[PDB]
Amino acid sequence: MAETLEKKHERIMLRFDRAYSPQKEVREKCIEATRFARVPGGQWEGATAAG
Amino acid sequence: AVGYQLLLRMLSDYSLEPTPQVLSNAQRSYDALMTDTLVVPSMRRRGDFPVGQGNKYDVFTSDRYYPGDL
Repeated sequence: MAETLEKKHERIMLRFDRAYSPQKEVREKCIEATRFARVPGGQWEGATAAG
Repeated sequence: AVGYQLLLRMLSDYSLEPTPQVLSNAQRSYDALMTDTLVVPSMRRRGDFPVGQGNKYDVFTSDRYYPGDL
C-alpha cells in the first residue's frame, strides 16, 4: 500500500532512473547540436586545449 | 672523434700525408659526434597572429593573439 511517504519516494527515484536510462544518448546529440549551432565557441568543443 | 681530429691537426708536425682510410674513419666519427649533439629549433607564431574562436579566449585564456616571441 506504501502507507509512508518515504516508501513512496524511492519508487519515484526508481521510475526516474528507468525513464532516464533509455533516452540518454539521444538528448546528448540534441544538446550537442544546439551548442554547436548557438554557442560562439561550441564548434571546437572537445579539443579546446590542444597543442 | 677527438683523437682523429687531433691526429689530423697534428700530422703536419712530422710532414706525413694522411691515408684515405684514416680520413674516412675521422669523418665518420665526427659525423656521429655531431649527430649526438644535434638540436633542431622549432619556429613560433609571429605575435600578431590571431587565435581563433575555438580556443575560447574569453574565459579559458586571455590571448587574442599569440605571444610567439619570448
